[PDB]
Amino acid sequence: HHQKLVFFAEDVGSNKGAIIGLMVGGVV
Amino acid sequence: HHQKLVFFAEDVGSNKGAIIGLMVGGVV
Amino acid sequence: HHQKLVFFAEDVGSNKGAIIGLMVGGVV
Amino acid sequence: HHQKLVFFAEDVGSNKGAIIGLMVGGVV
Amino acid sequence: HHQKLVFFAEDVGSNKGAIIGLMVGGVV
Amino acid sequence: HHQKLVFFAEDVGSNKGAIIGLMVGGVV
Amino acid sequence: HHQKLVFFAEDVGSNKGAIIGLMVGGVV
Amino acid sequence: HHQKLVFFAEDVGSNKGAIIGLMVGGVV
Amino acid sequence: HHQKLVFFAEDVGSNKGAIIGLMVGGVV
Amino acid sequence: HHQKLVFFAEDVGSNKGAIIGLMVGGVV
Amino acid sequence: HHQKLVFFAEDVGSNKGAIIGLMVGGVV
Amino acid sequence: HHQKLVFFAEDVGSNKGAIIGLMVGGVV
Repeated sequence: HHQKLVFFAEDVGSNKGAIIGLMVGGVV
Repeated sequence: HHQKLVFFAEDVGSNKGAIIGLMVGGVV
Repeated sequence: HHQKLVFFAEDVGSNKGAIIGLMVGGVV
Repeated sequence: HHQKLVFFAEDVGSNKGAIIGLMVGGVV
Repeated sequence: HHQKLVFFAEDVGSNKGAIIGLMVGGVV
Repeated sequence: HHQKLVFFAEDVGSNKGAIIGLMVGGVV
Repeated sequence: HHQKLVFFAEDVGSNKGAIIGLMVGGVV
Repeated sequence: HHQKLVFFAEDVGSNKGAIIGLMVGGVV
Repeated sequence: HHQKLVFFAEDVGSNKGAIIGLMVGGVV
Repeated sequence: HHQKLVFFAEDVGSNKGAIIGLMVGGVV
Repeated sequence: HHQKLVFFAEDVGSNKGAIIGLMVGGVV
Repeated sequence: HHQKLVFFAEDVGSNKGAIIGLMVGGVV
């Protein structure tokens, strides 16, 4: 009577990069 | 009576790149 | 009485690239 | 010689709700 | 010599709802 | 010498609802 | 010679809700 | 009494490229 | 010769809610 | 020759709520 | 009467990169 | 009557990189 269950989940809502807000520059 | 279940999920709603908001530049 | 179920899902609503908002430039 | 510039951006790549990965249940 | 510029952007690539991956249930 | 420019953009590539991947159920 | 610039950005890549990974239950 | 079920899903509502909002430039 | 610049940014990559990893329960 | 600059930023990458890792329960 | 269950979850809502708020520069 | 359960979770809401707030520079 063998029985095995496997439940796996990965990479949900993650950020290992860059979320930047505002960038501005130049003579004014 | 062998029995196996496997449930897997991956890459759901994730961002490892860049979400930028505003970019502006130049003489004014 | 062998039995196997496999459920898999991938790449749902994810962004590893760039969602940019506004880009502006040039002399004014 | 009046001059005004306004730059605004909002709601870019954001999640205040729920990104869920896997949901499973029931007798097995 | 009046001058006005206005730049606005909104709701770009955003999710305040639910991105779900897999849903499963029932007797097996 | 009056001058006005207005640039507006809205609702581009956004999801405040539900992107679901797989749904399964029932006796098996 | 009046001059005003205003740059604003808001809600970029944020989550004040719930990102859940795996949910499982039921008799097994 | 062999029995196998396989359920697979992929690439649903995802963006690994760029959703941009507004782009503007040039002398004004 | 009046001159004013204002730069503002808000709510970038923040979580005042709950990021949960795994949830499991039920008789086994 | 009046001149004023204002730079403001708020709520960047913060969590005043709960990031939980694993939750498990039930008879086994 | 063998029985095994395995539940795994990974990379949920994490940031090992850079969430920046405002960036500004240039002569003014 | 062998029985084994394994529950694992990893990388949930963590930041080993840099969350910066405001960056500004240049002659003014």
